[PDB]
Amino acid sequence: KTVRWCAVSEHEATKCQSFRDHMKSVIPSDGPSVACVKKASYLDCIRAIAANEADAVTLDAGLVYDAYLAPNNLKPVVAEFYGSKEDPQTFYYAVAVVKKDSGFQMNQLRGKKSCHTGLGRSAGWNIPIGLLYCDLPEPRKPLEKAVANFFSGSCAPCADGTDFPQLCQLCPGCGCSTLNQYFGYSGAFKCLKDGAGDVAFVKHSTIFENLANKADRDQYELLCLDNTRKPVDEYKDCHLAQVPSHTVVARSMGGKEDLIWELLNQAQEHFGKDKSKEFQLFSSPHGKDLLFKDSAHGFLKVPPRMDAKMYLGYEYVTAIRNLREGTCPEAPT
Repeated sequence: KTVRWCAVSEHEATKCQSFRDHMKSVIPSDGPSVACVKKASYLDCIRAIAANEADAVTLDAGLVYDAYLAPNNLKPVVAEFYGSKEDPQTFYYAVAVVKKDSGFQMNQLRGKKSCHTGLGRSAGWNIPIGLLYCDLPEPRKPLEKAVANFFSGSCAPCADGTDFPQLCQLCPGCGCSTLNQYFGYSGAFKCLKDGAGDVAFVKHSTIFENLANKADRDQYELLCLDNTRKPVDEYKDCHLAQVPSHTVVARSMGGKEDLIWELLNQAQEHFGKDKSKEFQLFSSPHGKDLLFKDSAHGFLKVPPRMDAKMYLGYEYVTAIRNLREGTCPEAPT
């Protein structure tokens, strides 16, 4: 049976046809094959898949969630792995690095100074805010408003530092570029190192990539979700949420997960990470990151029948929800 791969552009459309043709030249007729389909956008793809016109798209976590909602109802089926092949990571933890003994837990950020990677970025803004959401002072609209009104200043690269200058206190000008030394994953970490902030919202490996010695990383801690703080080495049992990088999705009912996975692993075997020079599953002279990320090392089948909510995780889903639906429920008394 064939697999109809959805592409969200012409550079992606070409790589797909080139990805199709390729399998042909090397795989036997009895084998799984690729059909190419072009839609205007991630979502269209998510819909053309729902409506049985395409079979798979690869999405970032955020779109994994939408792709699942009704009436698109798409499940995550094949994960894209990075790192090695022995200890291959497919997710990345989103954490909240602070300073050893800086006294305060997750339920105490109000008033403190925050260091983010980018307004809009998942681990730096999307997750930490979503979770905290119902603590940002109403009016919670706009969001740039309420967050400027919760931390006694921050650095939110790409924030409306004009209408909310507060947010650029720790990095004036709100430079949405590396020119801003506090910009991004490592900048946001430094914003903490210099003590320019109180909390630095980053991904787990960040501290490891920014301090080469235990003795110094020993000087930092992580804000566990349970009003506790564990050492930097324990992000797995102390992280704000769990996030899978890229994910091929298929329909829940109908799916083709059997065949997709097949066509993928066969393709990584032939066309994978340096298995030839005559085409490249993770690279294209047509542009960077078309179809599958160029950083990817291959693929991992995901847990049989597991839906986006369990795949993404309680925290992420809670965050995205709050950010989207923006409604803190009423309570007990």
